[PDB]
Amino acid sequence: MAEDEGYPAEVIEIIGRTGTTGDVTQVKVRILEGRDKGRVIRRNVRGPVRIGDILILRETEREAREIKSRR
Amino acid sequence: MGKSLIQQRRGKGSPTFKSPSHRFRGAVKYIPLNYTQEKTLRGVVEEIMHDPGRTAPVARVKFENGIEKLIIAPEGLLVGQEIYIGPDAPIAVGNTLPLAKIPEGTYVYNIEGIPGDGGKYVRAGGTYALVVSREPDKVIVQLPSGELKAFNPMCRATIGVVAGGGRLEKPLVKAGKAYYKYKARNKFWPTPRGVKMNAVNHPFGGKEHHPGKPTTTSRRAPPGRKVGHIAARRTGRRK
Amino acid sequence: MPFDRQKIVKAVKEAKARAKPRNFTQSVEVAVNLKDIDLKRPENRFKLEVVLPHGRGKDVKIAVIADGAVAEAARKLGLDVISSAELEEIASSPRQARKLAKKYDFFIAEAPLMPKIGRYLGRYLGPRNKMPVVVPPTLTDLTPIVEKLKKTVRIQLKNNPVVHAPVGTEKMSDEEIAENIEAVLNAIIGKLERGESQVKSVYVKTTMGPAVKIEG
Amino acid sequence: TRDKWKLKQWYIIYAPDFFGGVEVGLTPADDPEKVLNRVVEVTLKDVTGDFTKSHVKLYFQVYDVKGQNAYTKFKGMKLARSYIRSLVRRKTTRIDGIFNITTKDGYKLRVMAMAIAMRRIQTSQERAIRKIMQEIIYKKAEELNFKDFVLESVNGKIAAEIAKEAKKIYPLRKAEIRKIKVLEEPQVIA
Amino acid sequence: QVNIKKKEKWGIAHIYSSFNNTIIHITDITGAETISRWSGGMVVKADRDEPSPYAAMLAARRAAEEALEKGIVGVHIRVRAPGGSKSKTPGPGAQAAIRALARAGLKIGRVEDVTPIPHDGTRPKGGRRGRRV
RNA sequence: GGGGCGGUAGCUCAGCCUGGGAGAGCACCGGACUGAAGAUCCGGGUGUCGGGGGUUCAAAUCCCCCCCGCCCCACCA
RNA sequence: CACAGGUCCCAGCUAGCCCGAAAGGGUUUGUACUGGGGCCGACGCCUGCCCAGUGCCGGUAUGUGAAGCCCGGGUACAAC
RNA sequence: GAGGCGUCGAAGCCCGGCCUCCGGGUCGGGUGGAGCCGUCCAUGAGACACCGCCCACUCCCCGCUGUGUGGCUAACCCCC
Repeated sequence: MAEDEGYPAEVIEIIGRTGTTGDVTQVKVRILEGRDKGRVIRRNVRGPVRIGDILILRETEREAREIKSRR
Repeated sequence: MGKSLIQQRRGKGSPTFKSPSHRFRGAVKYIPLNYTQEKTLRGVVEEIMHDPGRTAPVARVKFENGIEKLIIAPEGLLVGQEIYIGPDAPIAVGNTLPLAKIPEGTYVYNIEGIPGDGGKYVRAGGTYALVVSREPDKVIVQLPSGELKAFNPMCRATIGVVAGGGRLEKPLVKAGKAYYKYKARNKFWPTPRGVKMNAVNHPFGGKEHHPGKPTTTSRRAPPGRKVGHIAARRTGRRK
Repeated sequence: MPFDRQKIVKAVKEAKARAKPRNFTQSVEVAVNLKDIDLKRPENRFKLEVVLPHGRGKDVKIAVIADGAVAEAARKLGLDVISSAELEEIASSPRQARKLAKKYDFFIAEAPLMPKIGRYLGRYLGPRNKMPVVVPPTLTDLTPIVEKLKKTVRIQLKNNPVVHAPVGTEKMSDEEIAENIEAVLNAIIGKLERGESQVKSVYVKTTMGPAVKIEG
Repeated sequence: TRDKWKLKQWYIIYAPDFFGGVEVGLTPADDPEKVLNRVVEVTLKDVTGDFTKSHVKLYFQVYDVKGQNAYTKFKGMKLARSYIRSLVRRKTTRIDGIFNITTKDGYKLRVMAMAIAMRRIQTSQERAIRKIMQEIIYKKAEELNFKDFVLESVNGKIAAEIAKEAKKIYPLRKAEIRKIKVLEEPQVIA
Repeated sequence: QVNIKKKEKWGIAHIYSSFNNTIIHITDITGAETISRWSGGMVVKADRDEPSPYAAMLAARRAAEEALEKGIVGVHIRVRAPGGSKSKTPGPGAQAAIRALARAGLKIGRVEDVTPIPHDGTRPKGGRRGRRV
C-alpha cells in the first residue's frame, strides 16, 4: 500500500479499563514519528498490551477519554 | 332574474336611505386660511351639545377672529375652557397643534390627513390615536384599529381623547330603544336575513332555512352578488 | 493587417494580392459564412469536391488500385498501378519504423475493393479523406483519375454556420487564382438553401497579404 | 456567489476617536458598499496592559467608508460570561449601577458598572453607593470631552475613582465596568 | 484589492455545538461576509452520526481549506450552543473543533464563551413532574 | 392540432442545456452490530439506461418518426 | 317574520360597499365605541371533529398564457 | 499547409499579475544569449510548425433599444 501517514507511538502508561464489554483498555501514549514528536494522547487500545509496546495510530487527532477509578 | 338587492337601493340616495341633514349638527373645521404658522387664534367653549348622527358629544367654539365653528369635544372639557389653535397653543388637553409640536407617546385625536382639511381622522366617541414615533420626515400615528399610517408632520391634531366613551359598554336593550336610535342616525332597519327570502329577493337562500351557494364571496364579484363575508381571508375560530 | 481593411468589398481578382514581408509563401484562403444551415439533419451539409480550373499549384499524391481493363486505363495515364495486397501491410503492422501513414493525400479504388478500404485503412486514416469515400466522388478509376491529376479541392461544411474551401497556395498568377476563387464560389451558392442573406460574408485572405472582404 | 475572487472587495479598518487610526481589523465584503454600518470586534492592542488583559472585547462600527477606507467610531463595550461568572461570589452581594449620561458635547452614553461587595452586612449603604456612582459620573461628563470620557470609562480610571469614594461609604472589592452602550449620537445641535 | 499593510487576515468562527448536529461556520472579522458553512450532516449518511467528534472535525476541516484560500490564517473561536430553548453547555463539537483547527494548520486565537445565557426566566417545555423520561 | 414536461434497474427517480463501458436510495438475498428485536452500516446484481431508425469511436439527454400519461391553449363540416 | 344578545367578514376616508350613459351621486354635517355586509336569533349550559370536495383568501420559481412590440421567414409592399 | 520561428533577438534559470479541470496554459520584470519544433508514429480524427474563419463560457469601453427601482416637478388629479 501507500502509507497514509503512520504515526508510531509507544505506550507510556496503562491507566485502567473502559467498556462495559471491557474490551478497550485505555492507555496513555507518547509519539515518535517524523511530524509531531512527543505529543501525549490517551487512546483506546484493544487486546493484550503491555507497557512500552508500539502502536500505529491511524489518526493523530483523537484522545477520547473517561476516567475513574480505584479507591 | 331577481330584483336589485337591499344594498343596491342604498346607493341611489333615495330617501329611506338618506341621512337626515336638518336634525344633524356641525362638522369639524379647523380653518387654514389664518394658517398654523403666524397663529392668531384662541377661542372659548360657547356651549356643549350632543350631535345625533355622530353618536358622540360635540362642542361649539367661539373664535376670537369672529367665526363660530364646532370642534369634536375632548374629555374633561368645561364650558368656558379656552382652546387654542396654532403651534404656539399650550401643550395641554383640548389644545390643537401640529403633530411635530406634539410630544411622542402622548394620546391625540382629530388628526388631519392633508394639512388644512379640518379633521378627517379620529372623530368617534372615546377612541384615540397614539403617537408612537416622530421624525421630521414623516410622523407615524397608530390608529384605533391597531394599524400604523404615516401622515405629514404639518397635520393638525388635538391633545387628549374624545368624550362619550363607554358607548357600546351599555347595551341597546330592546327593539324599541334601538328603533329610536336608528331614527336619530340612519340605518335601514328592521333588517332581516336572506335565508328564508325567496330566490328573486336575494342570491342565496330559498323558501326554507338553508343557504344556496357559499356565503364567501370574490373580490372581483359582481355588484348585486357581493353579499356575505366579503373577500374573506379566513372565517371561523378554529384551525 | 496594416495593408488593407477587412470589411471593404473587392472583386474576385482584386482581393488576391501580395504584400508578405515573410519567409513563408502565401497560402490562400476562402472562408464563407452561410446563413440558415443546421445539423437538424447532419446529411443536408454541402460535401463535394470541385475541380479547380487551374489547380492548387501543389502536386497530388494519387495511389490507384485497379484490376481488369480499368488497370489498363490507369497505366496509360502514367500511374504506377499498385496492388490491393498493400492494404494488409498498412493495417496489420502498428509499428514505428517505416509505416505508411500520414504520407499521402488520396486513394482511388474500383467499387469491389471498397470493403477492403473500409476495414483496413479506416483505423489509421479515418475520414481525413486519404481513403475514397462514397459521399464525395473518389471511387471509380475512369473520371476521378482525370479530375484528381487536375487538382481537385476538398470541401465539407462544419454545421453552424460556416463552410471553407481555400483554393491552394501561391505559385500561380493572381488572375489564375481569381478563376479558382470564382469556380469554388459558384459551387457554394449553388448548394441552395432558403432564406435572405444566404451568403452572409465572403472573404479572401492569405498569410500576410490583404485580408479583405469580397462581394459574394 | 460564484466569484473569481474578483467581486470581493477589501477595505481596511482605521478606528480612531479613542486613539489614532488603529490598523487592526480587515474587511472583505461582496459588492461595494455593503459594509457601511457593520460592526468589528477588536480587543485593542494600543495599551498591552489592561485593554488587552481585562477589557477583552470592544465593539466598533464603521460609520463611513471613503475611497474603500473604513472610518470607525466607538459603538460599544460588553464583557464575556467568563469575567462575570468569575468575580461573583456568595454570602455577599453583586451590585449593578446604571446611569444615563449627558456629556457637554451633546452625546449620551449609558454605563453599566459592576461592583462586588465586601462580605458581610447588606444594608442601605448599597443604594447609597449606587447613588454616589451616578452622581460622580454626571459631573465628570459635564466637565470632560466625550472622546476623553469614553477613554477613561473603558480604562481602570473610572473603576479606581468609584472605588475610593465608595470604600469610604462601605468597603467594596473588584469594581469593573460591565458594559457601555452609546445611548444617543447626534450632536448638541442637529 | 486595495493595499493591505499587515498581510495576515483574521476570521471570526462561530461554532454552534448541539446535541443533534454540529455546525462550524466561519465569517470574516466584521462577520458580514460568510466564506464557509459546513455542518456534520453533510459528511455522513445518518442522523445518529450527525453530531459526534468525527463529524465535527471533518465539518471544520472542509471549511478550513476555504479559509486558507482567502488568506485567512488566524481564527478566533466563539463557542455557543442553544441556551434559551435548550440547556447551554456545549456538545461534542467544542472539544472536536479546537483539534480540527490545530491539525489543519490554522492558528487559534481567543476561545470564548459567547453562549446565550438569559438574565431572565422563561417557561420551556415540560411540567407537572417536569419532563418525564 | 400547437406548445411544454415526465416516462430508466422490481420500485421511485438522478444525470436536459451540463456528452463516454456509466447512476442513487428503497424493496429483495448475504455479512457486521446488540442478552434480545429494531434501526444503522458493509457486499450482490437486476436498464448503453421508453421503441425504432441517424450523426458520434463511444450519446439517456443531440437528430428524423414516435407510444403513453400529464398540463395550458386552439378546434370539431 | 322582526327582536334584544352572540359571531364571522371588509375598509385608513384620495377607503371599502353601493347608485349613475355621463357628469356625477348615496353613506357623510359619517371616520374603526364608525359604517357597510352576512349568519344566528332573549337568558342558562354549550358549541366536538374534518381543508378530501366546493367556495374564499394569499402567493407563485416552473410550465402555460392574448393582443402589442421584436426578431426570423414571406411578400418589389401587404396578407401570411 | 511539414516547415515556420529564431540581432524581424531563442532556450533555460528568478519572481511579479492570471484564469482554471490547483489538468496545466497564458502572461508583464529581468538574468541571458543562439536555439527550438514535427516529418517520425502512436491516436476513431494531428499538431502547443504556421495561416484563416468559427462553434464554448465568459467579460468589457462605445452606438441603439426595451424593461425594473428610486429622486424631481412642468402635465394631470384630491384640499384650502
